Amino acid sequence: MTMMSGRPGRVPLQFLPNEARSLPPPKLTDPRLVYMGFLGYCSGLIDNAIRRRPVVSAGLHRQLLYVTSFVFFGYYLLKRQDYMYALRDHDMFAYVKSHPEDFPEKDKKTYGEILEEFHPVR
Amino acid sequence: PDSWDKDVYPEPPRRTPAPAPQTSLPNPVTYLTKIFDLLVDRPVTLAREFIEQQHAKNRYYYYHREFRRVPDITECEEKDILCMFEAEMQWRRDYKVDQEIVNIIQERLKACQQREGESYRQNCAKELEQFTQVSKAFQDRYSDLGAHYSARKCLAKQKQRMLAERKAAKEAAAA
Ligand SMILES: CCCCCCCCCCCCCCCCC[C@@H](O)O[C@H](CO[C@H](O)CCCCCCCCCCCCCCC)COP(=O)(O)OCC[N+](C)(C)C
Repeated sequence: MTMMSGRPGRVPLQFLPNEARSLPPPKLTDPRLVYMGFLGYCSGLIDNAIRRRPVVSAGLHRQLLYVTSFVFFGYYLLKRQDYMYALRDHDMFAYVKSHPEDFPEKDKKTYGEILEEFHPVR
Repeated sequence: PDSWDKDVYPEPPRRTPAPAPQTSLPNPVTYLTKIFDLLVDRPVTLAREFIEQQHAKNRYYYYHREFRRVPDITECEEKDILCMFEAEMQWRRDYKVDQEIVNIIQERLKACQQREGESYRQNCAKELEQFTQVSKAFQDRYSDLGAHYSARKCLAKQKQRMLAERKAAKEAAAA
């Protein structure tokens, strides 16, 4: 089953709806962005290794392009992921609000009144 | 010495008999004691007093930490994690303090047994009696909790014990 595939008002191939602009963008020092850059650096190192070039210093322009492309894609990927989780939270809260009889607020007893069984260890 | 409280670590008044020699032979223990005092104890006291003069020139203090009383596990709601956390920390501190209380009573018992000599079975009745009560209370409080103990399990154990006591008291009243 597709949980949000057909959410009302969804544009077919948008990848980034306008409402997503209401969310704080990921910081450029995001640890996930740094991991994307690390993935790009590893791709560049492996590129040098397969081509039989000096692994660490063969092509700095090519390694830079690897890092830059990975970071550039990761930024928008993170934006979409954060927006999608925000949508999930928004819908879940709205549905709980609109169905009070399904999520009844329960007055909670204290541990002085609850009777828990005791199982001795011996 | 003023290091420790004499009310929590008591001892009898230390009756020591006066030396009453009967023979005219010299006492080797007295000669050896004089030699020990003149050759061993005096340099030790001199060094100690030098160390104490050096200490008195620098004086600083450390403070025993005081902890506030917080609500216990009985007042906490079922899923209120913060009150449960504070109650559990306070319960753990109280458990440690109770362990050290039992330790103090056990030290009293051991010291009495050593001090009284061959009459310990009679002259240590008070210490044995105090240890029996403290041991019974500690066993009632923390026995059988096992690894992974907590304030919740202690509360459940106490509630089970009070239910047993209430049933036993209701049984007696019907006679
Ligand atoms: C091994 C990791 C996977 C690698 C994947 C390939 C990497 C290259 C990325 C591909 C580029 C194209 C994607 C972005 C271009 C525009 C996207 C847009 O046009 O399409 C949108 C769709 O966007 C894409 O779905 C998002 C693509 C992002 C893919 C990355 C997710 C990987 C999973 C996490 C693993 C970690 C990967 C990290 C990379 C290093 C439209 O959404 P919608 O038409 O309504 O959904 C169609 C399917 N439905 C209806 C059935 C739901």
